[PDB]
Amino acid sequence: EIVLTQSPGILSLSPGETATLFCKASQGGNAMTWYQKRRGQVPRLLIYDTSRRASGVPDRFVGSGSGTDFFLTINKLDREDFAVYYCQQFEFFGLGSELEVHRTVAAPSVFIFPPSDEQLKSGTASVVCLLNNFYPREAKVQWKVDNALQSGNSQESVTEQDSKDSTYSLSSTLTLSKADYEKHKVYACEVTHQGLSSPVTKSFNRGE
Amino acid sequence: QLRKHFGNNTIIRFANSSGGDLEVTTHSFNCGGEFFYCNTSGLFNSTWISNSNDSITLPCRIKMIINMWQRIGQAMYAPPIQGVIRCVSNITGLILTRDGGSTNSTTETFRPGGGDMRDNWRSELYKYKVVKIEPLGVAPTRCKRRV
Amino acid sequence: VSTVQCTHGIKPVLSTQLLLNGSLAEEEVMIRSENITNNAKNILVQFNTPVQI
Amino acid sequence: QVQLVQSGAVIKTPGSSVKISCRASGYNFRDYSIHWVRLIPDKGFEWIGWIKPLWGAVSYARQLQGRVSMTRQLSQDPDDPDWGVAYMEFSGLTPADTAEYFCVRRGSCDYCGDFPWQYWCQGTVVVVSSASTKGPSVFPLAPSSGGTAALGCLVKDYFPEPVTVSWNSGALTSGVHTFPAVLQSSGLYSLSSVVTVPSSSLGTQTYICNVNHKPSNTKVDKKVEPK
Ligand SMILES: *[C@@H]1O[C@H](CO)[C@@H](O[C@@H]2O[C@H](CO)[C@@H](O[C@@H]3O[C@H](CO)[C@@H](O)[C@H](O[C@H]4O[C@H](CO)[C@@H](O)[C@H](O)[C@@H]4O)[C@@H]3O)[C@H](O)[C@H]2NC(C)=O)[C@H](O)[C@H]1NC(C)=O
Ligand SMILES: *[C@@H]1O[C@H](CO)[C@@H](O[C@@H]2O[C@H](CO)[C@@H](O)[C@H](O)[C@H]2NC(C)=O)[C@H](O)[C@H]1NC(C)=O
Ligand SMILES: *[C@@H]1O[C@H](CO)[C@@H](O[C@@H]2O[C@H](CO)[C@@H](O)[C@H](O)[C@H]2NC(C)=O)[C@H](O)[C@H]1NC(C)=O
Ligand SMILES: *[C@@H]1O[C@H](CO)[C@@H](O[C@@H]2O[C@H](CO)[C@@H](O)[C@H](O)[C@H]2NC(C)=O)[C@H](O)[C@H]1NC(C)=O
Ligand SMILES: *[C@@H]1O[C@H](CO)[C@@H](O)[C@H](O)[C@H]1NC(C)=O
Ligand SMILES: *[C@@H]1O[C@H](CO)[C@@H](O)[C@H](O)[C@H]1NC(C)=O
Ligand SMILES: *[C@@H]1O[C@H](CO)[C@@H](O)[C@H](O)[C@H]1NC(C)=O
Repeated sequence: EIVLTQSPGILSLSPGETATLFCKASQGGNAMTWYQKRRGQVPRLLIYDTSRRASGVPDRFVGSGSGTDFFLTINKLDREDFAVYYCQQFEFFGLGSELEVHRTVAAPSVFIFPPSDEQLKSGTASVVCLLNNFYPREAKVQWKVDNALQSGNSQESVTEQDSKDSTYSLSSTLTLSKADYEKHKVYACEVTHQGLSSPVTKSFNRGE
Repeated sequence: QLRKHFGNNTIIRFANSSGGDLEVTTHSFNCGGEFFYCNTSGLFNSTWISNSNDSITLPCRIKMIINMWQRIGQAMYAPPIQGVIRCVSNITGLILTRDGGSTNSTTETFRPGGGDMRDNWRSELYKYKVVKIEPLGVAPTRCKRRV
Repeated sequence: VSTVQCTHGIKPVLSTQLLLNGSLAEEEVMIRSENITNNAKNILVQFNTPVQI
Repeated sequence: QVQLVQSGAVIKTPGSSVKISCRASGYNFRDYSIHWVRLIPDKGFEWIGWIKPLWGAVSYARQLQGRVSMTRQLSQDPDDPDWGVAYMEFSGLTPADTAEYFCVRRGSCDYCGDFPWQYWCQGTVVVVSSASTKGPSVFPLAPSSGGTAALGCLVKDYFPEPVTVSWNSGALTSGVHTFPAVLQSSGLYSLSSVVTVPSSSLGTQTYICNVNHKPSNTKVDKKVEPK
């Protein structure tokens, strides 16, 4: 069994430059084939027998490689040439290589949405941390219940990079039983970024 | 000599088939004027683990309206043969195929394969090539037409 | 390599899964395929001794 | 043109079995192999099987033995040879089989192999979930009273997807964020949807979250205001 490896995972790179993607075979073989997936758009064949073009592939995709290391390069990186790429030998696949939009750092405006009585009348309430308008996509967003760390009761989702601002959001939840929220008082989250020199928390004490 | 292509310490197994028509799940003949389709699930069934007179019987079907190469709207018919039929033949070769999904096991499995006639002919005319004979040639020397 | 006028007489027999009345090998069994690691390629096997039926 | 029309979107329970069809046209259907591939949302591609027409010879993966089976339907018309229909039956479904299935053909070639995939069908999603069809409720979100602040609603515990949520019916579109569906809490999804407005207009206007869960014909409208 051949195992295919790809690097980097995310390549943050600005338009007008070059971008060089890597796939590594484990057995010294012959050829490789590359596909293009545009954010959910029925994946298309890109490079073919390691250096030939498929039908309708522009000249900006130049295939290259030999032995166990194989390359892809886009010479003038456009805005539509941001996608996720895959390499294939006979029936074995890689894991992916994602192209994103580069931008300077920013700071998300932290919120804390209080647990309403609207959901606690059903028995499970929602304490919703909520970050908006930031980049990079990675963040370490923690939370605390009566100043004590919890786990296993959260479902956190990120979003995608916008076409107008090129930023990100994040929304975590802390779903507990109705005995558990009125038991405690001090509710707060925690926000931590590369672009923040200090940890930021906000609070909502229950009953107060 | 499969193990020189895959590895010494591997396990080699034979399975039988996985579906299709009678032309590719079974063994087809053309002997004596009739068309036999024998069930070969008794030959391709064993494992191999890297360490007299009893014959294997194969049941066999007969049909007389065949469509060879599956052309649209065409079919043949073989007239019946008067008397019982007898045949003797040699088996010189197989056409296997390999399954190969992406798992980590050390157990290969090889199955017999059927329907493409170019494997019957490519297994016989393999040692040949046709060449062209170009008679004219030029070479430098010291000859001088003598004016 | 040796030039030949006409090839030996092949017997056209149309069979599947097994090659009947074929030509034998010379010393050992000859396993023969195109891109061995490719699944969709068939594997041609050729015997040095005939197996009767 | 080489067309590959695959149908269709299916929701089933665990333990069941699905049959997925794939109609081809624009080429001689009796000549070219047809691969079947599956695209896991968190594992990437996975090759299901491989069918060769003109006789129907098949081969599968070895991790999908005993479950998959596929066949075809040859057009029999002496004055129309260029179409055909393939099938695939994928039995023994579990919730971890939910993904998007494809029916992929290669291209015309001189010096290449079989697996380079040129023509792609649109795909179809096979959902395996024991949850039954249920409407969404709606729950408001706001601050208590300069700087911008998040109004929004919570659309919790529905099945199946998709919910289309509009704002003030529906021209309030700027500053509007949606999240992808929060995963299964006992088999049910939720959607967060928040809208940023300057904090002066919170005490002025009445804001409306228009949930439209179409497969259950549910429609709710919560007013959002600083409580
Ligand atoms: C693989 O090779 C073997 C070796 O040659 C081959 O076996 C041969 O099969 C043919 C079948 O036609 C045999 O020919 C027949 O032999 C019998 C023997 O008694 C004769 O009676 C037959 O004569 C009749 O032929 C016609 C049949 O209707 C009539 O028109 C005619 O009037 C006679 O009634 C006929 O000669 C042949 O003898 C054998 N060879 C040997 C050495 O036994 C086998 O067929 C090959 N395998 C395949 C799949 O073809
Ligand atoms: C050989 O092939 C046959 C069919 O070509 C397989 O037979 C099936 O066996 C299962 C038992 O596992 C039965 O439930 C099916 O009804 C059989 N099929 C038919 C058409 O009767 C068989 O599994 C294969 N392998 C072996 C070792 O015999
Ligand atoms: C080919 O032969 C095998 C046996 O040599 C058949 O397998 C049998 O299938 C029937 C159908 O249920 C069972 O009752 C028998 O018990 C099976 N035999 C064995 C040994 O398991 C197989 O079905 C035959 N092929 C076809 C297409 O019928
Ligand atoms: C089928 O196989 C047999 C066995 O090889 C062939 O018969 C002859 O067998 C003797 C064994 O004593 C060999 O020495 C001969 O070389 C074989 N051939 C001949 C022509 O005598 C038989 O010929 C084979 N069938 C065909 C059609 O070749
Ligand atoms: C497999 O066996 C052959 C038999 O001679 C030997 O030459 C070869 O080195 C062996 N390979 C391994 C990996 O043991
Ligand atoms: C297949 O192999 C099993 C195990 O050796 C054996 O019991 C069975 O009889 C074989 N099938 C046929 C049809 O001979
Ligand atoms: C199979 O091997 C041949 C040998 O020349 C090579 O040209 C071809 O690219 C190989 N096929 C694949 C699919 O790698």
